[PDB]
Amino acid sequence: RKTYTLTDYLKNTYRLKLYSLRWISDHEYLYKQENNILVFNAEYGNSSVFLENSTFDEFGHSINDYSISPDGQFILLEYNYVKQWRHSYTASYDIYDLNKRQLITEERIPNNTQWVTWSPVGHKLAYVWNNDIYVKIEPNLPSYRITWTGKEDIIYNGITDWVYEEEVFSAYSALWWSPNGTFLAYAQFNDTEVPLIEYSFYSDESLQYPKTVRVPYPKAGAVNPTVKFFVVNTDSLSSVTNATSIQITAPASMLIGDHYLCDVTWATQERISLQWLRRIQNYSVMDICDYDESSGRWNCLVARQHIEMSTTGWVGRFRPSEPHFTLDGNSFYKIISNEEGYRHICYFQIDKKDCTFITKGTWEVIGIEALTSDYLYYISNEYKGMPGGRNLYKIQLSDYTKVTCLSCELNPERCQYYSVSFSKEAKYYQLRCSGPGLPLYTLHSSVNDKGLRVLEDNSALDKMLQNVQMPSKKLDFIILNETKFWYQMILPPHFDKSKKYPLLLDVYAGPCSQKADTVFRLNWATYLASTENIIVASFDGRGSGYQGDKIMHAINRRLGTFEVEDQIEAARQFSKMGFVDNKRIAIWGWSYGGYVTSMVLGSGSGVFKCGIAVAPVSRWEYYDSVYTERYMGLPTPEDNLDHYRNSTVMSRAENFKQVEYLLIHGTADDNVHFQQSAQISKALVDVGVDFQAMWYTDEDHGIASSTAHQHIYTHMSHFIKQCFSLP
Amino acid sequence: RKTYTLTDYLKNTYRLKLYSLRWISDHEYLYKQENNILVFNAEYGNSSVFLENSTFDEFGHSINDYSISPDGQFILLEYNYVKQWRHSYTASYDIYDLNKRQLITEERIPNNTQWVTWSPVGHKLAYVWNNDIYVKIEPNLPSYRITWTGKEDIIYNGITDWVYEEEVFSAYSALWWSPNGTFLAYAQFNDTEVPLIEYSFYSDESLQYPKTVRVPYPKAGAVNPTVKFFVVNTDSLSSVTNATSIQITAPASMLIGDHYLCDVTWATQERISLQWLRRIQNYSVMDICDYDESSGRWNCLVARQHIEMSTTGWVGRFRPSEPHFTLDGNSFYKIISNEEGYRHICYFQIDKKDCTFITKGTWEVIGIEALTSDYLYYISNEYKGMPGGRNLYKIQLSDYTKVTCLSCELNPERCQYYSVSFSKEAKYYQLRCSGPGLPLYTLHSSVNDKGLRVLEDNSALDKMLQNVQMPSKKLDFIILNETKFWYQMILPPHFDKSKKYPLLLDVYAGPCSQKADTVFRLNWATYLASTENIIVASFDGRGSGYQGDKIMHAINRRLGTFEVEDQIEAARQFSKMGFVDNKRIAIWGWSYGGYVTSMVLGSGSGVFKCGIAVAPVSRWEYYDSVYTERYMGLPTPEDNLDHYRNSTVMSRAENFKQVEYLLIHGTADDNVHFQQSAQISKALVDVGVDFQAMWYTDEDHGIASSTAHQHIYTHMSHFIKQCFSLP
Ligand SMILES: *[C@@H]1O[C@H](CO)[C@@H](O[C@@H]2O[C@H](CO)[C@@H](O)[C@H](O)[C@H]2NC(C)=O)[C@H](O)[C@H]1NC(C)=O
Ligand SMILES: *[C@@H]1O[C@H](CO)[C@@H](O[C@@H]2O[C@H](CO)[C@@H](O)[C@H](O)[C@H]2NC(C)=O)[C@H](O)[C@H]1NC(C)=O
Ligand SMILES: COCCN1Cc2c(nc(C)c(CN)c2-c2ccc(Cl)cc2Cl)C1=O
Ligand SMILES: COCCN1Cc2c(nc(C)c(CN)c2-c2ccc(Cl)cc2Cl)C1=O
Ligand SMILES: *[C@@H]1O[C@H](CO)[C@@H](O)[C@H](O)[C@H]1NC(C)=O
Ligand SMILES: *[C@@H]1O[C@H](CO)[C@@H](O)[C@H](O)[C@H]1NC(C)=O
Ligand SMILES: *[C@@H]1O[C@H](CO)[C@@H](O)[C@H](O)[C@H]1NC(C)=O
Ligand SMILES: *[C@@H]1O[C@H](CO)[C@@H](O)[C@H](O)[C@H]1NC(C)=O
Ligand SMILES: *[C@@H]1O[C@H](CO)[C@@H](O)[C@H](O)[C@H]1NC(C)=O
Ligand SMILES: *[C@@H]1O[C@H](CO)[C@@H](O)[C@H](O)[C@H]1NC(C)=O
Ligand SMILES: *[C@@H]1O[C@H](CO)[C@@H](O)[C@H](O)[C@H]1NC(C)=O
Ligand SMILES: *[C@@H]1O[C@H](CO)[C@@H](O)[C@H](O)[C@H]1NC(C)=O
Ligand SMILES: *[C@@H]1O[C@H](CO)[C@@H](O)[C@H](O)[C@H]1NC(C)=O
Repeated sequence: RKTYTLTDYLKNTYRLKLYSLRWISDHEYLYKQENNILVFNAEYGNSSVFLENSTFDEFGHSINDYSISPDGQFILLEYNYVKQWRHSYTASYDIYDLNKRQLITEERIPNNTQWVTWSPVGHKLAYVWNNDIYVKIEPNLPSYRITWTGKEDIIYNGITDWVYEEEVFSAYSALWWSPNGTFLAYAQFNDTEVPLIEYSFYSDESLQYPKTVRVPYPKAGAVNPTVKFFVVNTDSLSSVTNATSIQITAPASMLIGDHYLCDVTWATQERISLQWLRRIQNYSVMDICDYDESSGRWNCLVARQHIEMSTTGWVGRFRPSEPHFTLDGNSFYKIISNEEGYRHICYFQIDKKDCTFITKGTWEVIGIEALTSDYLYYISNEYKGMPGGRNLYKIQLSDYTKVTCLSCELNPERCQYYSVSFSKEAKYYQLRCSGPGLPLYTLHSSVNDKGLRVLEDNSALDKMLQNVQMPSKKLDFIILNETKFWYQMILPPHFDKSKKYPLLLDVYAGPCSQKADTVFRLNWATYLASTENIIVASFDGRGSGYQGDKIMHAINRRLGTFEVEDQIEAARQFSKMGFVDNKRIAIWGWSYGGYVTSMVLGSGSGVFKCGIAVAPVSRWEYYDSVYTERYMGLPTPEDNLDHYRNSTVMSRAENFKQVEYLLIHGTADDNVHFQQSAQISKALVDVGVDFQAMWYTDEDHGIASSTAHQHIYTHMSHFIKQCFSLP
Repeated sequence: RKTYTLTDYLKNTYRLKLYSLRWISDHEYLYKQENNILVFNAEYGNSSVFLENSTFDEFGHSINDYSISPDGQFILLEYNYVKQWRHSYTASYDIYDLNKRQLITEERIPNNTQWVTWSPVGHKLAYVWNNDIYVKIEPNLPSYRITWTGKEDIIYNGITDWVYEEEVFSAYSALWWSPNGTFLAYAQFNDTEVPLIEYSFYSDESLQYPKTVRVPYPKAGAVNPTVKFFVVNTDSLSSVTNATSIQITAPASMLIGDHYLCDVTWATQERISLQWLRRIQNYSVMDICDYDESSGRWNCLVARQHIEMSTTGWVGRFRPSEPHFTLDGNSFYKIISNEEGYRHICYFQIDKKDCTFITKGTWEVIGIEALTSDYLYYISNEYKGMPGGRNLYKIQLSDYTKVTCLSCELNPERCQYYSVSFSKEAKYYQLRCSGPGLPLYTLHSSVNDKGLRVLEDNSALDKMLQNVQMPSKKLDFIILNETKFWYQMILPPHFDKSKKYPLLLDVYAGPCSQKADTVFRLNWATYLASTENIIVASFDGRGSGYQGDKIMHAINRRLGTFEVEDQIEAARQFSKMGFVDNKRIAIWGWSYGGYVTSMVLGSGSGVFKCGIAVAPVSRWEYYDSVYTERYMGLPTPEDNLDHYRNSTVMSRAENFKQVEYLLIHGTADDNVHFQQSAQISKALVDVGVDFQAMWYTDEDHGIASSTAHQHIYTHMSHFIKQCFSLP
């Protein structure tokens, strides 16, 4: 048998199959197979070809993606896609009339469009072009301009700026149609006084002078963008008069200082829910806003506000949780940290104070996935008390003590990590198992939770892997100070507990992270264990998520302390184990994991021989405001400046004398700026520490272009092999 | 027994002593001893203290340098010095009255002054501040503002812009006093349309956002700065009206296209010499400009212009040569390439055609050093036909065939490389011998060329080095195609030709370079040979200097060809010698040498195991116009674009799979932009070639800060030691 080699990883020789479907109604879904788009009937499994892979053969452009209108009458064709940040991009768009089978050729959606979306019913369109919002009532009719204030890098209507895209909304879009399609809600961001990160972009060899990229980007403590919220009635659009947006003001408790808009959820045709968060992310308010048919205005009764505070840390895992409204819009369910610090499902009634927990226990609800009049469906890590497992549950809304696990026993050896996708109104659901066995996609009907069929079982990959010496994974826990902390180890094939293997500690360790889990992965660690006989371990210490606030908030206002200390202690314990060579322990991480790796290597602990930090944070003052201040507060003498200064990699420079360090960073990293590693190397140079380095010209945080990806893993593999005296 | 170690190099354990003197008249000089300024009488050798080391103890600022006025009455004190590029800087200044022994507190020179200079006689001052020129007649009187057009990065009056500072005048100054101090001539540079190179400067940790540095910098083929020339009468300045600057325009043969002002020399009190050079640097014109008492204008008779052209290359070694005027100003001497392509001294009479060569032979004159009524003094490499030796000669003006060597036989074994400094009117001269033995400084009188006394013989260093196993240096030649090409080897102590040594080829190889010479050096190569037992070789191939145009111009319009090939062939030659291990040959270079090193590693020659390129050029379109176009013409389809494109490092990327490569660059390199290495690394990545790299944050082309310098030589030493399998 051959082994899983670096080339196998880099060339994607062993591929995981997926089953990506889009629910189109309560009983049908779209699935793209062999470039043909199909419609499936969930109950019986029969299908029809909706669009053949030949249709646009003479389109004239490579089609990047498609979006069929809700009523199936039109399809959007996305082409000329050019990526921007994590979510944003620009593209060109054509619209094809499915009824007449022809492209619409006038009043086209413009080129360089920044965002487009169908209404939730029908076929209205909203798009953003040059930072302004436009609406098309019909694909062939001229559009109506909703906003006129948009200016590059300054005013954003209907799309997010850098830090909202990355840290608040996880999306470029800041547009929200009402369930009906009647109203279009949108946010407007103002980056007027936000400072710019500037960095060079070298481009192709032919470019004589490097370009300077400039992005409004608030580092910790700097001026943040401001936000406004508006709602436009899309039924009353006039060809003669500019459209009229109604502003909805943030609560007074937010208007007293810096704040964020952090969630927008339509509750009914005439009720919108808005969540706001103070800049000190301690305090949030949910506003319920009702439409007044006579007034034409939107009002947010103060008495309806729901306030959420934390004294232990910040609000929510990364932000306040999403509300899930009942059909009538009069009550909702939301995940909330309970009195014991565990995140559970809470039932809220509008116009009543407080809430009622419907789940409890020493485990957490991960997400609320569907809600009907009879049941609420949710994913949690309760099963077998493993925080790194995930299963689907349903809870009987008329008796909260009746909770049934829908996924726990379907295939208990192969499947312990589930996610789910329900059709509209929750008639059917697709289950997606991610491990520990090969991913398995199944379809089910909710009425009695019957298994309908297997959609994808990865039998092909399974056959291929029969010919390979694959490594194994152990998931278990150690005890630090009377508490359980979980770890995982990728073990080489034919693991012999009597031998001594080198160990690489793979770290992330950011707040609410989880690197010990039951999911199946084919990655670099697979190669390291399979071919180089290296154990790759990961550990979830203080600050990790899904185990309660006592663990997650331990790190509050003190990044670079307990989570770094805990990675060190985990390695010590692994070294005790009689199968680890304590002379050959390495560490590596990317991003937050680069910071932790650097702090660990700079600790003088003597535990680690060498380490690799990829695109590390080095000083919290250099990273973005929304993320950083959530854990660290503000970098002022009045607040947390002292710990901002005590938690830099640079201050530990001298201790790097005791280790081999490889430092790697993309020069076009718009996220963790090259600046951060530039300051690390200068501190090392100033104190006479030798180290190794590699910049990646024009790569960003992901160092993800095909050639750079191959190059960085090839470079790191040489480094780790050298460090471990492996032939 | 000890060797010359890395730490000795880095920490300067063994220091070379100097004897820097400043002639202040025909028979006296200034010399600093224990920070005491002494004046010495050249004839008799007696001295006295001019300025006590204690004089300025209560000054309140650290004094960076001083400049005494020509008449001994005042001394300028430079403090708050801040370096800019190679020559430019800003500083604060104070003038101390030596007769009153008081600091002058009235009408002070402003802070952030860019350039200052006394008149050549008396005590007038011209300085530049905010890009405008000012003149003080007396140190305690208000200054007269001469120009009003100065503007940062756009209009420079009396100082040079980036490219003129670096490539044209080798100085920040663009002011020239007439011998009398009557006139002040000055250039004005206009950079309005020159593009900017932009790069990040990260600064101290405490700086939250990196700064973008922007410098007007014309890359090859881009818009160059424009230049004007003016002359002001300093004797007729008024406190009422502004100075009247008379413009002298360039010849009409220059005005037809882009051109440079390349040399300014005052011939008499009323005659200025100006040399102009076309942007295509094979055509230059010398103008002789005379003052007209009656009109106050300067007139340049078109008829007495001297024209210089080249068909095989560019004009001059790096630029048209300096004219040396006879006292009366009616004739001059200047170095000119003769009919055989050897650079010799030519005698020109103003208003007469052609010139008369007063020297000849297969060797070159390096510089004209002094001129009296009886003799012209010059440095050449005639002695023993060694192009890398330098000696002082004098030629009898009344009989050109009487040429006397003044330095050749002073100490033939210790001293073969001299420079010289003559007193005012050349009554005395200081000889400075730089090798092959320890530097030796002596004083002589011109009357009969009698040695007066030894000034510094480095006996102290000599006694220390006797305790060290020092390397020897061999200087010799190999014959390629019936031409002699010279090389040097730094050989390890107790060299044994029956042994095999690893060899490092130390490369520069730029046009008119010379890396094989008789100079004594204590450098990185000294450590490599003495401690690590590595032979460090350099070779002067096609394109090299001081050997005639056949060799120097071989590289015309073809950079990255013959000079690269010849380094490879030299390496082959070196292997065929029995004391070289051909499995351990490396190559390294900085700047142009980093370019050549990269081209060599990318040639696929198989000769070199590994190499290091520091701050290399990677393609000629990225480097500056004046230097690049001198050798390469313009990068246009009608001129030389094809060879610009065929001579990049990037196009050889695939071939780097055969070698180990270390690429190093400073991020704030204003000269060879980080961009050049950014593009090399991108090409290697794109093609799947592993290599090593190191950036140096905020270091410029010299990577010369104390900590960076130590870091880079330490890093390179590890790399060579690994590549050579050395303990
Ligand atoms: C975006 O925010 C900026 C800065 O707050 C606003 O700029 C101000 O605009 C008003 C009137 O134009 C005045 O207060 C000042 O003249 C501006 N101050 C600054 C700092 O420039 C700007 O109006 C906002 N733009 C939008 C579309 O809301
Ligand atoms: C420096 O050069 C600039 C650029 O050529 C000169 O600006 C030009 O001046 C003329 C006459 O005023 C205008 O008609 C042009 O439009 C200008 N060109 C540009 C691009 O601005 C400028 O006058 C020069 N400055 C000095 C002091 O010589
Ligand atoms: C290769 O990246 C490692 C995995 N990460 C890191 C990551 C991801 N997503 C988001 C939204 C964020 C928040 N900025 C982050 C993130 C977290 C911390 C720091 Cl210091 C930097 C970053 Cl970028 C993600 O997927
Ligand atoms: C550490 O530098 C190595 C030695 N050099 C290189 C050097 C020096 N002086 C001048 C005026 C120049 C012309 N720009 C150069 C130079 C020549 C070629 C290239 Cl491609 C880059 C450069 Cl910088 C010098 O002293
Ligand atoms: C188009 O679809 C057919 C099946 O209907 C498939 O066999 C063929 O490979 C497809 N062509 C592609 C993938 O472009
Ligand atoms: C499935 O089959 C039924 C019965 O013929 C048919 O009516 C329905 O349209 C089919 N669904 C799809 C998506 O083909
Ligand atoms: C978009 O660009 C394409 C080519 O770049 C051009 O043919 C077309 O006119 C543009 N389309 C629109 C809708 O502006
Ligand atoms: C959708 O809701 C709005 C607000 O209640 C209403 O005015 C409009 O008529 C509705 N649209 C449809 C399709 O009836
Ligand atoms: C346990 O307590 C000790 C002492 O208070 C402390 O050093 C250590 O970090 C703690 N460990 C954990 C993981 O709680
Ligand atoms: C040298 O000595 C002579 C004779 O005393 C004296 O006049 C002269 O000033 C001295 N020069 C110096 C510079 O000490
Ligand atoms: C130079 O700067 C210093 C510090 O601000 C100031 O005190 C001093 O007066 C300045 N000197 C002159 C000549 O303006
Ligand atoms: C210096 O030379 C110029 C030549 O025109 C003359 O006008 C001036 O008088 C001279 N100055 C002195 C100080 O003799
Ligand atoms: C010698 O001549 C041959 C061409 O016939 C060429 O390969 C080689 O480069 C030449 N060497 C030198 C230094 O002239």
